[PDB]
Amino acid sequence: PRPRLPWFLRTFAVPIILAWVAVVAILNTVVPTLDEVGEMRAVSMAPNDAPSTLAIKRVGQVFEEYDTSSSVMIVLEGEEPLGIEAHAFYDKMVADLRADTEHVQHVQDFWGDTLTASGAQSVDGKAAYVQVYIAGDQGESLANESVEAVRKIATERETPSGVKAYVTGAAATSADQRAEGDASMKLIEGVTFAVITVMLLAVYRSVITTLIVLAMVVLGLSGARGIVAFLGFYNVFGLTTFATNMVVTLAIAAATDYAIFLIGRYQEARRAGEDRESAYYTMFHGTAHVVLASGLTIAGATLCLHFTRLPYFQTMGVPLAIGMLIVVAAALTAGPAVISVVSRFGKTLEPKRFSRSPGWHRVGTATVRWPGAILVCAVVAALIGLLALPGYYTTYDDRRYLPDDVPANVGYDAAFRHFSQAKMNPDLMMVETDRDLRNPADFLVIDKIAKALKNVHGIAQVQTITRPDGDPILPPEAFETDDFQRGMKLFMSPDGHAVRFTIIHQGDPLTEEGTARMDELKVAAADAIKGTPFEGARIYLGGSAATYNDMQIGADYDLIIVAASALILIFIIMMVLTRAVVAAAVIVGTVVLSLASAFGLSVLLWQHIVGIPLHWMVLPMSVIVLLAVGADYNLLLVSRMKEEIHAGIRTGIIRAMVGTGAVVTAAGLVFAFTMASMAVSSLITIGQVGTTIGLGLLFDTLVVRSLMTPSIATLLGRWFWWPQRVRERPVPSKWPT
Amino acid sequence: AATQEEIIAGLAEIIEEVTGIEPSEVTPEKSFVDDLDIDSLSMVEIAVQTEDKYGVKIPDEDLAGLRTVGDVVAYIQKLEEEN
Ligand SMILES: CC(C)(COP(=O)(O)O)[C@@H](O)C(=O)NCCC(=O)NCCS
Repeated sequence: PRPRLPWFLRTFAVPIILAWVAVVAILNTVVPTLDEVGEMRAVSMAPNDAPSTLAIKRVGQVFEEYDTSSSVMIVLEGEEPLGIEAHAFYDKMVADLRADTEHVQHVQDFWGDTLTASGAQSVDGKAAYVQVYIAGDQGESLANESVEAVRKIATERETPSGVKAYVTGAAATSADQRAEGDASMKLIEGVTFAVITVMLLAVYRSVITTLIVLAMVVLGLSGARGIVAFLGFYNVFGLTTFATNMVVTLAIAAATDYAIFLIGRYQEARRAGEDRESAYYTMFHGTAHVVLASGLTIAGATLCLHFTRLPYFQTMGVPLAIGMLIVVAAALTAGPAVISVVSRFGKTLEPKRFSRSPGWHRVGTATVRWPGAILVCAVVAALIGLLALPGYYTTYDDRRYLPDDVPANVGYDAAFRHFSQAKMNPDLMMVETDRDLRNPADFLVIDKIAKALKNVHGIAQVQTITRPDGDPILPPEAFETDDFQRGMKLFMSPDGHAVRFTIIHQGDPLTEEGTARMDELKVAAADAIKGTPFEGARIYLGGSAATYNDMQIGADYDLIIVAASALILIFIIMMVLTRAVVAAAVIVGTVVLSLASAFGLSVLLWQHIVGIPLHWMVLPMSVIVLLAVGADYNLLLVSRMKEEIHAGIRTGIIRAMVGTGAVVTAAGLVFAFTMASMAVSSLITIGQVGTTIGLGLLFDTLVVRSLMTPSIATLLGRWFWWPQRVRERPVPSKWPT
Repeated sequence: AATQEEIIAGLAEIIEEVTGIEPSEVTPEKSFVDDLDIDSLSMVEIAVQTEDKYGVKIPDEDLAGLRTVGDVVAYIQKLEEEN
């Protein structure tokens, strides 16, 4: 009595395959490609409720000059000191920038105004910068469009001899990051397919079965990318470059892994002397639930990212889960159908090398005879990666994570060749009141606030109405001197209800010291306004330093919450399948332990060998996939253990090793190397996350599954399957005749 | 109380799974490391399966002492008669 589901798949293999390919083609043709959809559906880098963006937006609103929260800086560099022709060029550029109303919202002209010209010019006089407030929050499609428009306006124009204009800033860096990721996705896909083709030829030694698994991989990846593009195009969710890169790589990896699992079980059944129909049914009965649970675990683990706060991690959640579900559905339905329809034709899927697994016999014997020593060695090898924690540091500047020739990087280099980091990252603070603050009393109150901000350590200059160029400037005639009017216009609200300060740190503001100094300035301003008519006022502070402070605050929450959610959900799924609490706990805890080795290898390769420290994003993006895939491999091994345990513990384990040793090792290798294949991307952080996941899965395939979990199972014995009741060894059988 | 022939049949089945050597090649005279080219590790797998399926426990220390099939049967014969 064949089960109804594999029978249905086998009997209607051709209609199922045709329906799958038709649906995939419709998905991939109706909507634009994943590159275009990801470009249109780019999301803002920072949360909409972040204090920094809210402060910048409030400053723009009260001053009625812009509505955005992100700005870029146009740096003018010349071989000789800038003069009259450079000033005319700058004035024309500023006028043209202000002309583009839809993209450019406000241009803060400080160099042109003689009152604050000295602050916008380098001490060598060969450089000058202007802050331009582009439309759209950083990271959005509108922000990228505005960055492109500003770059075109500043660059594509006549220039004085020796004078060049560069556009830099966080928004430009994000735009170039997404551009580089989308450009490198094609190379990533090509290299990944070449690598998996070579390794499938190595592990199968047959071109036909390699083509079959490549067809399954193509179907799964096309379905995943098509459904993600279809849902993104209709604004179901946002997208990032990280989301698309992870979607395509994970789709390829999981499709290859499920194809490897199914074909390996089918070929083992054939090797055990079974006809094609019986072998197919055995393969389904032994692998369908395993691959279903693998897909469910990966999808749910990625979906756990949907409950974080940072937009870049939160956005990645749903698309990854949906792609994971679609690829596991394709592998579960089109997989067996393809396998049957191709095994019906000659020696198509028959095993090529009719060779046993001697080494897996040896390692199974070793792990069931001396579990303690092997377990101790494996635990030590997993924990040896923890000694790299003390030397682990993460940086937040994206300068080194992009190619040295992108326009953002060259603008960054030009700006830092003449200006300090504090100048290029000013911190903006304003005080909002309900009164007209154009009186001498309010004026020296503002002066006192500026002095209080200045007295805080680590602060270099404070620009305001009283100190237009960072230094103090009361004559009643001076209030209408045509210079105080301009200073008030540039530093005070049009209705005079708010006053703006431009705090410039002393040193590097983009660091934890800058984050502490932010609260220091907030406290200093609060103290300054105390006991004054400005007491009933609201204080807003923003800037690049504040934005990175918010990001730093978020990062720990994201890491902890995604790790905990993925852990709990994976453990729940393992309990549901294996029906054993201890086995599920072992499966989860083994990869939890291996995470240390994964992290150690990653920071050994990047921080020390390559020299580029790990980005702050790589670990949260990598832990989820590491846990999911490692738990999947352990689950496959444990399910085979449960299948073979009727012969008794300590021999069912050996049979599980010799049964799912080569296939699972090949799957782990292909997954690890296809994730490492993203190291070819121009965006360094994509390569970092890919290589981190690759090293972690390499360690999981080589150690935590071949040595850790079987030794744990042997040590626990009957208790490994608790609360299920199993015997340590079967009833002693009489010696056969 | 199992006879010598019955133990041979049980061992040969374990031999087939562990190594792949045909049951016919297994006779009490053939040596594990000279004739049957069975390494020490493969002997451990043999002991594990026999201890599980038949209950005869052979520790690691005594495993090196056994050299051919005959003394393995004698070891198993010794264990069952003591009972
Ligand atoms: C392993 C052995 C049976 C002798 O080694 P061998 O079987 O390779 O000839 C004996 O030294 C032993 O029992 N050692 C205890 C565990 C050990 O030494 N190594 C386990 C990892 S291979």
